[PDB]
Formats: sequence, structure tokens, C-alpha cells
Amino acid sequence: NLYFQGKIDIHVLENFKNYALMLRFQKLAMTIIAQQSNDYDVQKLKAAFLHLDKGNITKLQLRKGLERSGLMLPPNFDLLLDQIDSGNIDYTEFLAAAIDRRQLSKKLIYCAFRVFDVDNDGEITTAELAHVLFNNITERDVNQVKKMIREVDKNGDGKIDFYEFSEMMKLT
Amino acid sequence: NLYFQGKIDIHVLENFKNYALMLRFQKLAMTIIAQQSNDYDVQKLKAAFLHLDKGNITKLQLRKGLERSGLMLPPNFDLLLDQIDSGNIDYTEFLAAAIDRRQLSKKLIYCAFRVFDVDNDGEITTAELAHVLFNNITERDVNQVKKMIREVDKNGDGKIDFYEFSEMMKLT
Ligand SMILES: [Ca+2]
Ligand SMILES: [Ca+2]
Ligand SMILES: [Ca+2]
Ligand SMILES: [Ca+2]
Repeated sequence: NLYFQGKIDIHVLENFKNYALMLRFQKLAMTIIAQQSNDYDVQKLKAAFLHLDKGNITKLQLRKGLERSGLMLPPNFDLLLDQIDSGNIDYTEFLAAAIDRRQLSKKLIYCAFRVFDVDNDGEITTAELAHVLFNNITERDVNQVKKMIREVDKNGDGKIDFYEFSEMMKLT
Repeated sequence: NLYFQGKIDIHVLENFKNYALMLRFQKLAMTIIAQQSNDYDVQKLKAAFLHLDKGNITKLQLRKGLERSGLMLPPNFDLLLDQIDSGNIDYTEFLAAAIDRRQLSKKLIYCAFRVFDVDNDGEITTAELAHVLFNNITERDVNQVKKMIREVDKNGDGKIDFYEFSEMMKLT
């Protein structure tokens, strides 16, 4: 009964749940990278935004932090800023956007990895990852994570090793 | 003069401009994919949100459209929704999030490509792409686009062919 089979097809919600959690995963990872980055030109910006700040500052405050660091902003800056995020900005997200992901160093990527690999055994397991993404976690929570890693779990072992995490971060 | 050289290093803004425009690029592309998708289970959701709607509806309205289509929402739906986007939602973004990008068909990807390849010669050129992303475009606009495609322009010819666009969309 094709009509019946279609009416009970749930793949749309599956895909969405996976996408949403993968997004959270990557944003958490980039928050750690942005914090640990040894690129001084990112660090000073981070420092400048923290002395204005929660994690949240107005876009006007972000522009000022940039300008006061010695940068000339392009005429369409505001339009570019809208693409990444009521006139306020998560500045760490800006900082993440300012880091070239294809050129991340192994050491910097490991700083992020280490945080998800809580027991430090070299594998981000479902329960470790669920912990990082949701930490009073439920059964349901752990299983949503287990489904989300399928795409980046290249060897099919149900865990994320460093190679897989790295691939995912360098977007390749 | 290392101190001087660092003070005039602009790479942070470069990376950000690239990231922001690449994000716009991908979101436009997914808007077209979501609109043309032959997956009926996406189409009906699209139809249900349009009869509630701008492109914008409340998250409560999104939940209702889902529920009224026959779906049971998970207990943490609201938390998952926050990851993708004052209580309102761009529902096309939801629809995009519900599509598995690794499994996009060649025909569906081409529907998006065709829109950026305005002259239909099989190449998305800088000026074509700038047109799609910004269409009274300036000189500056065209050049920001030219810098942004470097990462997905695999053969270095300054244009995006279908293979490169496809790779970019399927996130691989
Ligand atoms: Ca571990
Ligand atoms: Ca694995
Ligand atoms: Ca063309
Ligand atoms: Ca090319």
C-alpha cells in the first residue's frame, strides 16, 4: 500500500535531527578551536570582544572591537555579518567564521577532540558525545547521537576516532 | 618588523568574508533544492508551511504543520530546532535541514546549478555568482565572490563547473 507506506515514512524528521545535532557538534568543536587558537590575530579579537562583554555583544560593539583592533571594515560588512547570525552577535561564532577550517593544524584539532574524548582513549563514543552535546541526559538523547555520527563514522564502528573527527572539521 | 607585519595582517577578515559568502551560497542552493525536491514527504511539508505563511512562521506554527502532517515530534524537538534558527523560523531552512545532502541526485543538484549558471554554458563564473548572491552590484562585490570560490574551485580556473558545485553540495 504505497499511500500507506508513504504516510508512515519518517525520514524527514530523521534527517533534520541528524542535521541539527551535527551542527551543534561542529559549533561546539569550533568554539574550542577558537578559544585555543594560537593565531594571535584571532586571540586579540577574542580578548577585545571579552572586555566588551554571556558570549553576546551588539553588532555595533563587534564592529567597534574590530575597528579598535586596527581593521578597516568593508562597506558591506553588515550584510556579511547577517549571514552568520535582534542586533546582537555570539562573537565566538564570528571568531569561528574567521578561522580557515581546511588549514587547521593537527594540534589545534586535537585540543577540540580531547574535550569530546573525555576518557582520553582516542575514541569519541556515543555516550561521550551525548555527554558533550547535552550535558540529566536520557536514553533517547544517547540514541539520537548514535544516529547522527553515521555520516562521519567512516569505519562503521560506532565511534569517532581522531582521523574521522579531523576529516569532519577540515570539511574534508 | 614582525610586530608591524602582524599589525597589518588582515587574514581574519578575509576568512570571515569567505565564510559568510560561502554560507549564503549554500543556503541559496539548498533553497532551490528544497523547492524542486521530488521527495513528496518534503513537498507536503513545504505546502503545509506555505498555507500557514515572507518565508517566516512561528516555531509553534512549524510544530503544528508537522503534527498536522501526521508526525509525532520528539520530546526535545524545540532544542533541535534552536540549532538551525524571537520564536520565528525560516521554514525553507527547516526543509533544507530535512534533506540528506550526501544523497542528492544529479538531477536535483542540476536544478540548483542551472540557477547560478545563468547563461547555461556549464560554468558558474564570478559575475554569474555575484549576480545570484547580491542581485546594483559593485566592483567590490564581484571580487569578494572571486576570493570565496577558491576553496571549491578545484581546477583553479576561476569558475565553478558542475562537478565542483556537486562536490560542494554533497559535502564531499
Ligand atoms: Ca574515549
Ligand atoms: Ca569510527
Ligand atoms: Ca555560465
Ligand atoms: Ca573550476
